Amino acid sequence: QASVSIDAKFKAHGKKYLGTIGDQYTLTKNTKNPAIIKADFGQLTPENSMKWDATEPNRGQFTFSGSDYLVNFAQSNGKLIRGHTLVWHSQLPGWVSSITDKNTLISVLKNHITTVMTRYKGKIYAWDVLNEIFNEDGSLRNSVFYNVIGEDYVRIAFETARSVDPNAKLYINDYNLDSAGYSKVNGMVSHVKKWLAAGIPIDGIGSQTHLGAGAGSAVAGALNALASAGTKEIAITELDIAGASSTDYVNVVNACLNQAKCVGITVWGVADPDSWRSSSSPLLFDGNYNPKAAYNAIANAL
Ligand SMILES: O[C@@H]1[C@@H](O)[C@H](O[C@@H]2CO[C@@H](O[C@@H]3CO[C@@H](O)[C@H](O)[C@H]3O)[C@H](O)[C@H]2O)OC[C@H]1O
Ligand SMILES: O[C@@H]1[C@@H](O)[C@@H](O)OC[C@H]1O
Repeated sequence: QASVSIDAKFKAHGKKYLGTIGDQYTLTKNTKNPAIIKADFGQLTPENSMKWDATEPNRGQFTFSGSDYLVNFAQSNGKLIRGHTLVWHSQLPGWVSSITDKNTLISVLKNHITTVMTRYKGKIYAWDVLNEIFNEDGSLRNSVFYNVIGEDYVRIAFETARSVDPNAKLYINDYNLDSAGYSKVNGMVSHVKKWLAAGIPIDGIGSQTHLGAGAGSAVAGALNALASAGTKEIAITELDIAGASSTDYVNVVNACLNQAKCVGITVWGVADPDSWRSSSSPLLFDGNYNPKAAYNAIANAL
């Protein structure tokens, strides 16, 4: 744990949280990881326990041991929770992707959203209702949901989520929304404008922000462009930067800090060894679970 909590410092500026991710293994692999999370971050996103493959491995049969643990840990430690993720084409059981009947798929989709959301009803700050539904060019990704149900799945997902748990912020999450002008950013903005105008309950847009070195500076304008979609809020949801330079990190923190709609930042991991992009040492704590320069830089920028 670092003495100065960047979550405390971020919140000091009116932001909701500066969090990270977790699950059983990392929360218990050593003493430092859970200690870091408790002392320096104020929110948690399950790294894998709430995905479709881990919650409903078989049709109508749910497995919540993993998710229960992550939720219980966060609730027990005053950490906000972002559920992740209800509808995605990746980490999706073959039983789902094989459905060819529209109504059957809609029934399955609704039951999955309803069961998963109902279980943690009132404990989730935000839910990534839909994840990565766009092609890089801004067009809708032809996933089973899109192919079988069509664009109406977007409405179905959000409306269902909205009624099941009216207390959670409903988000659409995606990566590569890292620079204003980018095709995917334009596709996200235009589609959401249309969906909001249609009455689809989309409270926020989540920008993953999985960056390469030097891409930090463009994030500010990206956030500015996303803000034009007209959602209640937006957030940096899965932050990591190859090289983990202080400049890149401070640029990203400032990008959110200086944008009114950005409610928070979630770094995709605590320490490098546990990073899904570990070879690039993209996180704020090193292999010894000690703060890196970027962590301190961030604290000093706030
Ligand atoms: O079951 C195993 C998985 O748990 C593990 O891979 C995870 C894949 O997702 C990673 O998180 C995603 C990062 O990419 C973004 O596009 C998504 O929004 C995130 O959900 C997570 O970090 C990995 O651990 O290994 C593969 C399976 O065997
Ligand atoms: O933002 C991540 C990035 O690495 C993308 O290219 O591949 C998976 C994403 O989640």
